[PDB]
Amino acid sequence: PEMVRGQVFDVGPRYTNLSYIGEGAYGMVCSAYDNVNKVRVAIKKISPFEHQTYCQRTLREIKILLRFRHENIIGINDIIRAPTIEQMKDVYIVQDLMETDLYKLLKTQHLSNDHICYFLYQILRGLKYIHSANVLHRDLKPSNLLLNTTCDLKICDFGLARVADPDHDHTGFLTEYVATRWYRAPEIMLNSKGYTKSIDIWSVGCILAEMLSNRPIFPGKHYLDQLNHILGILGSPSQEDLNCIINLKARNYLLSLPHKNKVPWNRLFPNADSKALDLLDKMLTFNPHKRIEVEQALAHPYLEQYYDPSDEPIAEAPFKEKLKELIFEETARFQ
Ligand SMILES: COc1cc([C@@H](CO)NC(=O)[C@@H](C)N2Cc3ccc(-c4nc(NC5CCOCC5)ncc4Cl)cc3C2=O)ccn1
Repeated sequence: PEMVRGQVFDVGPRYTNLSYIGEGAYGMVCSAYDNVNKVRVAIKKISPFEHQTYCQRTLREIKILLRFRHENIIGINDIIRAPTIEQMKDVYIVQDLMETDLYKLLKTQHLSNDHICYFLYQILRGLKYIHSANVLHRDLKPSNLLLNTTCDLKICDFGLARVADPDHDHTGFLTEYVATRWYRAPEIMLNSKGYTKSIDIWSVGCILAEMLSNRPIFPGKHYLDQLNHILGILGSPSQEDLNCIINLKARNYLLSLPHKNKVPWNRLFPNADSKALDLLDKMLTFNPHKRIEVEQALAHPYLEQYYDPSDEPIAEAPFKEKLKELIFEETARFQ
């Protein structure tokens, strides 16, 4: 086989000339020369079968990315998977190679307002399509927003995505979650299972604020410190906001805090475009029924240079040893 850093990367002879890019809980990621398309690609080695939550993420992502086709959503070009079942300890998922992501971008580069308007356009354009397929990303953050050299943007990682279930969204107070903390909407910590499209809109709003200043807007250090941060900017909720929270533990927690006033966006963001902040206001709305939707955000005057509904496509149709077999069965179309 081929090798990277004391690690097998057995991607056949179709992919040669590996360069390590990175690593994490998922596994390891290289660039590799594709000898049939004659372009370097990203390949990531997912070794998920040690625990069932990772096998869920690998099946969810594979199923979604093979069904989705959209310019602002990363796809799957190949899956390299050992030709028999027992020989399958890893899945190698092959995708277009991108230069950077927005996480690394924000840590080193000031963005101009025209780059912020454009990245926001492309995130919502892709989200419009995700939501039109009745799916929720449920983990939008800068590191899941990939970029090539000309600033075209693609959303990645669909392993935490779910089908929307607005009718079964309600739950108790401080009930645990799995979207990333700085981008978790307040209702998650209070009374939401995160099964409505509005959860994504909150995270896009957080990413927008972060592009305006290069700093995370709500930089919590733990689960309940996150809501302190959100209320520190948004203020105490209104009586109407409170009364939509029927759950008494979450209602009485909020009643229990001292009054906090709304920090005006233009003092928090003095160099920001005013249309940008009006949109940010509407994406970081405390009440998720009041929160702006994706088709509405796209039609926001901030994005009027790009807004074209007819060029903003929707989906053709909306949505353990057996996970290990279903991952096997789903990835056979590449042999
Ligand atoms: C976390 O436990 C998991 C997770 C998964 C699965 C499904 O949920 N999740 C992933 O695999 C996520 C976390 N990842 C990791 C990754 C790494 C690189 C690239 C990539 N990177 C680039 N380019 C770089 C950009 C920065 O700057 C250097 C170049 N280009 C193209 C691509 Cl696909 C994409 C991904 C991606 O989607 C499955 C099982 N258990």
